[PDB]
Amino acid sequence: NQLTAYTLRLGDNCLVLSQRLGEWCGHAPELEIDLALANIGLDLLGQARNFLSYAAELAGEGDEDTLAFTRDERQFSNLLLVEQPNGNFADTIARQYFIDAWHVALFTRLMESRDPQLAAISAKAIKEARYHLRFSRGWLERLGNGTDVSGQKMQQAINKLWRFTAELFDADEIDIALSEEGIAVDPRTLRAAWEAEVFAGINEATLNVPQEQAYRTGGKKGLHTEHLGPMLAEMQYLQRVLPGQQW
Amino acid sequence: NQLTAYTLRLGDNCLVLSQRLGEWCGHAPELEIDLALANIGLDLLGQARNFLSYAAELAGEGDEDTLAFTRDERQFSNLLLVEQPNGNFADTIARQYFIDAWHVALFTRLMESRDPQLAAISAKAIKEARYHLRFSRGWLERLGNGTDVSGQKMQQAINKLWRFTAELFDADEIDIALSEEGIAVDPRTLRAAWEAEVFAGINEATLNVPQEQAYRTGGKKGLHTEHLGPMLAEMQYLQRVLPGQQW
Amino acid sequence: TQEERFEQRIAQETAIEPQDWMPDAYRKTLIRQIGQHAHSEIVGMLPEGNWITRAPTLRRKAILLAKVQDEAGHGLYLYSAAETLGCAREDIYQKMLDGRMKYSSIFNYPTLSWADIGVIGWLVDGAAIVNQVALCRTSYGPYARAMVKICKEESFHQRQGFEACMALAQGSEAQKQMLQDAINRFWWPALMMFGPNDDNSPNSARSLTWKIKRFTNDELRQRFVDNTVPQVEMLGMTVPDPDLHFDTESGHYRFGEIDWQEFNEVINGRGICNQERLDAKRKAWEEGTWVREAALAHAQK
Amino acid sequence: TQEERFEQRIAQETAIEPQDWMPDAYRKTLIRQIGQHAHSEIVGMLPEGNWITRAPTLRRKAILLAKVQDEAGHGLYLYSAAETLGCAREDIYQKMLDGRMKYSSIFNYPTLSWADIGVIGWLVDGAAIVNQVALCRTSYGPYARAMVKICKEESFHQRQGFEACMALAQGSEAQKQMLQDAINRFWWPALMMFGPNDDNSPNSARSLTWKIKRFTNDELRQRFVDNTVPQVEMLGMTVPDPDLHFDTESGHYRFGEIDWQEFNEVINGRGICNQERLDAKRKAWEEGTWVREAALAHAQK
Ligand SMILES: CC(=O)SCCNC(=O)CCNC(=O)[C@H](O)C(C)(C)COP(=O)(O)OP(=O)(O)OC[C@H]1O[C@@H](n2cnc3c(N)ncnc32)[C@H](O)[C@@H]1OP(=O)(O)O
Ligand SMILES: CC(=O)SCCNC(=O)CCNC(=O)[C@H](O)C(C)(C)COP(=O)(O)OP(=O)(O)OC[C@H]1O[C@@H](n2cnc3c(N)ncnc32)[C@H](O)[C@@H]1OP(=O)(O)O
Repeated sequence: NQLTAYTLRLGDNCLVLSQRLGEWCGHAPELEIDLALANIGLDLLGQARNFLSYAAELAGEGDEDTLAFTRDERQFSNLLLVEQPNGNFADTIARQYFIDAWHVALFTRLMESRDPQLAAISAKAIKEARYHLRFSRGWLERLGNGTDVSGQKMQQAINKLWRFTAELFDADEIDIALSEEGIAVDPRTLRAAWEAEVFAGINEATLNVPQEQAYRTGGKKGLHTEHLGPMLAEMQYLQRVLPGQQW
Repeated sequence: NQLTAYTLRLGDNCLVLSQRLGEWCGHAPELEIDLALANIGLDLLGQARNFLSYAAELAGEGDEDTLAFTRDERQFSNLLLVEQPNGNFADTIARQYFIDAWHVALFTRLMESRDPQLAAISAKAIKEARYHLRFSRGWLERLGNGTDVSGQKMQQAINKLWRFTAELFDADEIDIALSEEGIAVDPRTLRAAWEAEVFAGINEATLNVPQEQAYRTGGKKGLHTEHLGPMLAEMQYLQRVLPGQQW
Repeated sequence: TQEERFEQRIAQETAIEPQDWMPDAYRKTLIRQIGQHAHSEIVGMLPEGNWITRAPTLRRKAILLAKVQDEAGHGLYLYSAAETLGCAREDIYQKMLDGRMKYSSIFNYPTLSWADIGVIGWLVDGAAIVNQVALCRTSYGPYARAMVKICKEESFHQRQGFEACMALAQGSEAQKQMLQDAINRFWWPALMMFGPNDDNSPNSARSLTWKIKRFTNDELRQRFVDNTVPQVEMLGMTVPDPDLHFDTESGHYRFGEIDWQEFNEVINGRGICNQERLDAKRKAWEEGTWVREAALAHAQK
Repeated sequence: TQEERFEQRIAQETAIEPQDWMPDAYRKTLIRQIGQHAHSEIVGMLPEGNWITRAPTLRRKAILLAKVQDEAGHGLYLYSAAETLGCAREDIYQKMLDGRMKYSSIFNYPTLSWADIGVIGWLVDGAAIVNQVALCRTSYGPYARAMVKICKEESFHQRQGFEACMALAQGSEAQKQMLQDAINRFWWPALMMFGPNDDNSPNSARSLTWKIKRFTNDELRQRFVDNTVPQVEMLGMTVPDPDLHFDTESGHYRFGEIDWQEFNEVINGRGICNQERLDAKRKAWEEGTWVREAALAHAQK
């Protein structure tokens, strides 16, 4: 159960973020970005399928689809950071950065997990994550150390997502007890590696690591922002109208 | 079934347009507009509720709720004009205005119907339509004759939406068969009332009537734009998730 | 005798009116209280607005639209009353956007299910009504009269909210769970609407003396709990409070300790929706600029 | 002999290459054809993108994301081939946005159900493949080689699209109706992908002579119908055509008359989604400005 809970958190992170990038398809600044974005989303969706497929297995019931489509917002355990609106291009970049940096740190260490499947999944995943971090860092420098306008939008994109970064290092009873068994990675130990990457990246962008203390948690226990309910309605619509079918 | 379908179209216009105004709640340029938009949306939902209940009655199964929540986009029959996105405040006003002028023209003629309940409902409805038209005609000129920035904006809103007006006067097999029994209003006849109100309204704001020949039709036979699907996905979610329940 | 006649009018309970004399601190504290009351009515539109497009039945949807229309209306009534004390509507509204004035702690919580809307309609309106009824005998007349007009209108919607909850209480197993969860996420935040303790209430001394406030924050909170608990048992639900029970000897429902540390974060802008609320109003204000400016330049021809 | 040696290559069929000599009209017509081929790949993302967030299963969703990633890729390959003839990518892309160049008529139709996506994947990709296979032996090398690379990639997704449709053909009653309706809204628009009649094809004379085009618009369309109809009967579906039947004596499927009046509206920008599509691309371009500009100013330090 605790292990299931955890798998789901990781899997829901990827799935939700996946959905967000789906919306950019066709709408990006240039084609290369469109293609870059489609691809990141497909990796993430891929990651989501493996975590959820495992979860479904620990549970002994359902599958990646039942978990993705027959749970409501009070059951989804994604990070609040992944559900935030795409906004303008700098908004999407900022979120992807904070996330890939986190994924890089996390999956680097999760390939060590004493649960083989988790380790197996993170081993595939870290390969992709490093490509994503290259991409999201790529644009952070480009927009902060770019034109006055762009540096400015980028500074603000970062300011407005910042309060959510608190949840990446929040550890709860499930993170602790599974981490003592060396199955999980204590989110608290991830702080160091994340800050080292991000703090550097922002300052190299000639921008400012925000002074304000972060405080937003809850996503992991089903208490989400007001943005998820509408995503789940768009994502699940068909499965809800026509449940129990093959596609 | 002809009459039934004719009813449904009128109710669909109201229901779908209603949803759009819902989205403006809490976000208006001022509180006075907020309340106005709520007040309009409420009238339209009332109108929707009336037309929907008559259709259900005509079909002799289901009710206002089954008709709104358990039909998919292919069966909806609202005009294309109402399903368009809110956009900025002009895009909302422009749409509202073309819609009100047409509702004032429609219900006038329609209270004269040889169907009791269509006439009975249009009688109640024409009372609100004129208040809507005062509101929308009001802002149309406030923005059209406002600043440089507002006038350009109001012009481009009028242009963006124009091509969908063709559908207001499009008379298919159902309009014709029922208008030859004085039950339905034939939409080609409404053209002169509409044009006389709308050309003058636009001219009087020192904007120009668009010069493109309006050409988009299809809503009525269930061929919608790409906007309706996610609207309904949002509107019906809860009902899809938990069907056949008293709320 | 300026200060002295005032003291008596209050004391005899004759309603103070706009162009009377009143202490400078009495005026300032009433602009503060009435302003924030209006701010509450405006912000309160957002959590409720969030479910308009998603409401389960056309009927429930129509009621919710009605409710939100009546909230805007009550905001405007309260700004009118505010302005009779010399302030400007636009001046204090700008203070709300800046965070220099507050609005009810309660709207910094999100609506995560339809049950949420019912529970807000039942408990949150219920808590606001308990407080507004006790304000009907407030010393200031424009305030106390607004309070009457409002309680009259708002309690119609409160019964609607309760009926929506009743439907869930009596519906499918899935509907019952939805309500229980909404109650669970809203019960404690509802109690905090009444404000801090009697030991930690800086305004309470003066407010009671000037009969601006008729009952203490704890007294009103206790009244709310006493009215509401049997309503909860009626629905066959529970309240998320292990310590709640009825105390014969005092004839009150004794209830658990409030998490004041949460209360303090929420009022100081670090709650859940806090920022997404001000952002929403700030955005509606800034994007709305060109529209207000257009309306102005048109009224000039 | 400049013109004379060219005539022979083309004839014995030696592929033409970027820095060869070629008639000025042969160059201009190939930029036109290949450019519009790339435009199609880019616009075609929009109807398919429309259903990404809504796709019924994580598997089907992943496939659709794959497909749209591969379309962008094929656009870029086609622009490269385009640029080998002297044009600029950005120059012709701007012409697309202005409507001075075309893209496939087919993407001016909307995706109104999930079945639409399968049917696009099966019939619309199928119709593009029939056309692209015949282009594998086109006279120009960069084009013909691009056509090989593409057919290789695109037909994996075509079989995926068909399998999606197979899932509906074999599912619930509701699923079968969904597919039948997608077929019904897409069959005729699919046939128009091949272009106008042989009697109304201004480009056809020259294209065939220079072996740019290997088969007539009607010939390819006939091939498509012949391949596809048994696939339809296999699914236990029908085609929205009363006149369709198999003609023994000619060994082809004889089929109905195309609504050329619709075809002419669609290509002239007055179809269902024409405006919504160019708007969408125009918006992506304008709003993206500050981002391209920032990328430029950064590559300068
Ligand atoms: C749901 C709706 O439609 S509105 C909901 C109910 N709204 C209201 O009651 C608003 C009108 N205000 C009041 O009735 C009173 O201010 C009370 C009873 C809420 C609080 O008592 P007070 O005497 O004003 O303040 P008190 O000394 O108890 O507390 C100290 C501070 O915390 C504030 N506070 C107390 N409760 C809350 C709350 N729930 N949310 C935000 N701020 C609060 C007080 O306003 C005061 O701040 P301030 O001086 O910056 O304005
Ligand atoms: C789904 C996908 O990924 S791409 C879909 C398929 N796309 C393509 O094949 C694009 C590449 N183009 C071609 O193969 C060819 O141009 C054909 C076969 C489509 C048309 O034949 P042509 O010799 O170019 O033109 P033709 O003389 O037959 O017709 C006259 C006009 O109608 C245009 N036309 C014909 N069919 C279409 C169509 N389906 N959509 C838009 N325009 C069309 C022609 O391009 C030409 O316009 P132009 O001279 O302004 O460019």
